[PDB]
Amino acid sequence: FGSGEADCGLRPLFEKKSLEDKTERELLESYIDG
Amino acid sequence: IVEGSDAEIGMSPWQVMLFRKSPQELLCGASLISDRWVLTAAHCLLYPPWDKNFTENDLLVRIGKHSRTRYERNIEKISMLEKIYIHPRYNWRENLDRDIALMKLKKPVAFSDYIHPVCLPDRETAASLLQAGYKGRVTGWGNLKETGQPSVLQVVNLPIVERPVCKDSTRIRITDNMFCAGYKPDEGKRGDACEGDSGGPFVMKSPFNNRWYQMGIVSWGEGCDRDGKYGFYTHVFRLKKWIQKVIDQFG
Amino acid sequence: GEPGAPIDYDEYAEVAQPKLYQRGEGGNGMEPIPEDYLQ
Ligand SMILES: *[C@@H]1O[C@H](CO)[C@@H](O)[C@H](O)[C@H]1NC(C)=O
Ligand code: NA
Repeated sequence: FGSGEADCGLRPLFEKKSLEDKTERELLESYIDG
Repeated sequence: IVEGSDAEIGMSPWQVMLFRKSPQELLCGASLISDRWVLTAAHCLLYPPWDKNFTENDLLVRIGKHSRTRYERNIEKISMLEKIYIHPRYNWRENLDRDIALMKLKKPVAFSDYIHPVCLPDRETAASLLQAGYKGRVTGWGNLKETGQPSVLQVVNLPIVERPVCKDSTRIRITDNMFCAGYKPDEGKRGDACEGDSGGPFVMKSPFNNRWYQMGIVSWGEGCDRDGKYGFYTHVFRLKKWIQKVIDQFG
Repeated sequence: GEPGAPIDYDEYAEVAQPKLYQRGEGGNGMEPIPEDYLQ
């Protein structure tokens, strides 16, 4: 048990379906030390 | 959650509601990290200033929930506690240092589209994500404002704040086991956690492997959504060594 | 862009107030769950 279970962090209704939620783009687009 | 929105179905499959058996009450948020290990804040089970001291038989965990109030049969599942593990160096007296606890379930929970664990960050993932300006996601059923309660789970995206700004924002001693998040007044946008959200997860999506990692636990604040004040979150990664000692010893 | 949290492990008058209800709000509107769970 390092980072957790083998399937952790991958949501059935989103990542496992290649669908994004409505605000997760905002999270990724903040990854810029500007 | 102040200035949040309604969660989408399955948007937060690791969200747990720590639930009091009698009287039937919402106790806290929590997070699913494995088939029988739930992460929460230590003050949800032990807070002497308010004479709070729950044992395993007092509490249940409701996983897969959306509604705050409705019993969501066939979608949510309810598990019982086998043991509670509060951090040995949890300090409630001054600044909720090491505000973290583990709860082992009596029987492993069955995963579904609404029940799924979150990852804990490795040294590489934590280092690249825990940077001021980077936004994480907070979820809970707590108050919608400081000055009432949502019908469904609430979500808000908040940025990590520079440690000097957190330190200057409050007279309370900050330690390295906590970080703070929220918008500055100059940034215009608003949002915060509030009473009822504590013990819930602060999570970040990794741009390396597309996984969600829990970086924080809703711990404390001075009011909710105040200009120049920020919510404080237990620093999960600093405590990850302890988290593992418990899951390897008593797993 | 600064690290809002140190990347190391915790090898081991004013009080912080946890974001925890204090006036029984956690019971408002709660629909009773099946009695089988309440034991
Ligand atoms: C909490 O309650 C238990 C009883 O199960 C007791 O043994 C423990 O010392 C208490 N801790 C406190 C009051 O800090
Ligand atoms: Na604020």
